[PDB]
Amino acid sequence: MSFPEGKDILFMGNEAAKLAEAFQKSLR
Amino acid sequence: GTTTAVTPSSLQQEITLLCGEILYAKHADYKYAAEIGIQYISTALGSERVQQILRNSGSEVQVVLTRTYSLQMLDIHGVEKSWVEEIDKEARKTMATLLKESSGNIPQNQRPSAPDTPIILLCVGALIFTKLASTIEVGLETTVRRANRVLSDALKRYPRMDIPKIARSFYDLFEQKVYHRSLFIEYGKALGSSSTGSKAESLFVNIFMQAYGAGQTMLRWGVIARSSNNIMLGHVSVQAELKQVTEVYDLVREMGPESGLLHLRQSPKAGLLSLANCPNFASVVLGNASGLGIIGMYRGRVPNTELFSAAESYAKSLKESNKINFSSLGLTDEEKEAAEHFL
Repeated sequence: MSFPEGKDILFMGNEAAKLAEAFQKSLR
Repeated sequence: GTTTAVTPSSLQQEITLLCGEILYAKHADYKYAAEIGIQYISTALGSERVQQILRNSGSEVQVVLTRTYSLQMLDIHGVEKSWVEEIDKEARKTMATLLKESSGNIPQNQRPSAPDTPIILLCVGALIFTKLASTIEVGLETTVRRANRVLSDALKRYPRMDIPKIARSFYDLFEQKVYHRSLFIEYGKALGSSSTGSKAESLFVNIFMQAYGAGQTMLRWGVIARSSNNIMLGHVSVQAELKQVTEVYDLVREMGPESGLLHLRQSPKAGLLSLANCPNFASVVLGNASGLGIIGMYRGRVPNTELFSAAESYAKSLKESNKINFSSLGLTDEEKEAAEHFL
């Protein structure tokens, strides 16, 4: 089992934030 | 100060017999069964090496050597003589009765003196130990059910073995004598290296070796969430935890598999293994696991239920459209079976 760095696990950036926000919104 | 039993290597055969006697008969009370298992470990590693190990675990407990007496019995420090004598009496009574019914003809591997009886006993202990190592809470009865399958072959040889009561004895010992977790680690490491590859040793080592991964479960699930491309890993409240998520994975990266034991050892850094400082990340990690169908019966905390549900929905939709690469995730076999219903 090879663990990556935290920055390679999270999706960083404005675009990634907007994507997650939109999906959450679609769930009502 | 506090004291605990060790048993000299010169009494290895006698402690072996006592372990066998625990398995061999239906006993009323198994309170000290786990301690007898520990005594076998002490003969394996050496009593003075045990004192070193305990000292190094941060304990000032002083070891007290087992002696013998005749009514030949073992006098084990902190173990009531009435208990040892009653285990022995009940085993010997059972053996006399069964020996006569079989006209004196009983195979060695059904007797309490069989050399793998301490290892069998310790396999029950090993299952409790790996239960303890996990950052995921499970009920004792669940572990007992697992012991029944794992030790099915031992149960054919020893059909009076009381797994639930033996299991409870190890459960209590690891809760009450925390330093014996460190002793168990050294035995498992030692046996991993010296194993003859016998059935009993192989089983013990295979159970014991699972403790490292068990401690890392939530971090491994975290990697799985990324390999699943769960987009909730991009939520602003999760991105904000980047330094904490970094601290968590820096820990396992730098330490290697040994870091998996920090939970078991009650180390100051154990909280990292349960993602204690990054609750939003944890919620997405757990939700993703739930959505994939690998989370089992999780009764633990879900810090952010909205994030959990979103992460769960997303994983679930990828799964239902066959857009999850289950081979590439790094699932355990049991997780694979749970998620896909084939192995």
